[PDB]
Amino acid sequence: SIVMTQTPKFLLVSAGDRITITCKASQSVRNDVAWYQQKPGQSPKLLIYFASNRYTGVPDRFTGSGSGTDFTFTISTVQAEDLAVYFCQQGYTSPRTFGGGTKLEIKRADAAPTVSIFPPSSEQLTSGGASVVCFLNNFYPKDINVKWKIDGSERQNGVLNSWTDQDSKDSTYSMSSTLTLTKDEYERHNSYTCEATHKTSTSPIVKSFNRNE
Amino acid sequence: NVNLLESGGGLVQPGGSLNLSCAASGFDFSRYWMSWARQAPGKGQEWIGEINPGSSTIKYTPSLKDKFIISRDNAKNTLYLQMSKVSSEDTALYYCARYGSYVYAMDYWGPGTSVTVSSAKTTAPSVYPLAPVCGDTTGSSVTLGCLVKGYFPEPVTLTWNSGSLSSGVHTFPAVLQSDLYTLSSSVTVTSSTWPSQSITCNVAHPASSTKVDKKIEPRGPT
Ligand SMILES: *[C@@H]1O[C@H](CO)[C@@H](O[C@@H]2O[C@H](CO)[C@@H](O)[C@H](O)[C@H]2NC(C)=O)[C@H](O)[C@H]1NC(C)=O
Repeated sequence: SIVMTQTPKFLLVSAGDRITITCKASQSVRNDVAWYQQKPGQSPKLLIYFASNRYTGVPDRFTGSGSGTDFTFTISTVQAEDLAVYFCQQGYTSPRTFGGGTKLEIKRADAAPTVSIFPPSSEQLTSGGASVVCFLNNFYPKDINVKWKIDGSERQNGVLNSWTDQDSKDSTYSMSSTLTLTKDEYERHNSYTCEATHKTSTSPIVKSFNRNE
Repeated sequence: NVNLLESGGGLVQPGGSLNLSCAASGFDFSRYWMSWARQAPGKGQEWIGEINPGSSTIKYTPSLKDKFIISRDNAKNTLYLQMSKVSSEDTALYYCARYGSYVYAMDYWGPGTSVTVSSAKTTAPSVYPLAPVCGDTTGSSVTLGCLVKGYFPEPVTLTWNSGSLSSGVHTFPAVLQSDLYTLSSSVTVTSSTWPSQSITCNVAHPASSTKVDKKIEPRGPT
């Protein structure tokens, strides 16, 4: 069974740059290699087939080449809308196996996060649980850190974070953080802080509120 | 206008069985090879198998040749996948795809149908409107939230105003916590839009036949 080894696994590159992805097959597979792009939220679309041919509709920026065990995929001039995961396939023989994929992300100007905090919904506290939600939207670069402070003390238990993929509309990231307390824990303290630390600023961004106000 | 739609996904017990289907339109289904692949949470694509137009040739990836069966009915424009003796290794998004003419390459891919292999039980989500902090201060814009907590299995679908509010939306990947998923979404609109106009989040959880809406309104008395 033929293995397809794809490198690199990750690529961060600036708009306009050229990038080249490499696929290596564990045995000769002639010219029978295909390349796919899978945009966030979307199903794969076919770009290159038989190593070097652009499928119908596929723009000029996309090219491929290779024969035997060495195959490459190239985007001559990367564009934000080209943000996707790219993977190869050999179709020389069954099983017609896929490479592991390369994730492509794009550089842009640094951007501070827009931050908003949310007290538990009115509709929730009845069920005996309390969730404080914090949104950190539209920032760059992607590395960011969130501290929850309750009446001054950092709180680390009960925190769940989730991250969007980069957005091809503005090349930014967003993050959601949720602190989960029992209703009782929640009612014993008054102030709840959401705290964002990001290289775009030297002091954390603080959004905060009081339980009775 | 080529199209594929995969069906039959859902929750299944380990050891059990499940039949996926795929409805094709917009092309002579009886002229094309068809195939299946799948993608497990966080991992690469995986080829499952293929079938020629006449059903006289059917091939499988070795690990699945004795669990999975591929079939088709050209009269119904439908491709099928019979899954049996499933384990958690089979939890993934299941795609059907058309092979391009004269290539063993997948020409068009369906949206996929999610399959979860688990002993845990179907649970409907709680849905909570999130309005901004009580002490409303004028800024140019305002941000709202919708919180979808404690459901199983995936997926859940979330929109704003039945889909007519699409800009300024961020819906975050669900996260698993003791056999239960939680998800949230934010929408940002200009402050002369809300609360003067209404904003509702719409959540569907098909596995539990849940269709729930929450209207978002400022905190305070009524
Ligand atoms: C999945 O589909 C298969 C095939 O259509 C079903 O099994 C067939 O069921 C008929 C009853 O109408 C039997 O007479 C056949 O012998 C079965 N064929 C095979 C190959 O087993 C099966 O019932 C379906 N399973 C589920 C869970 O819906």
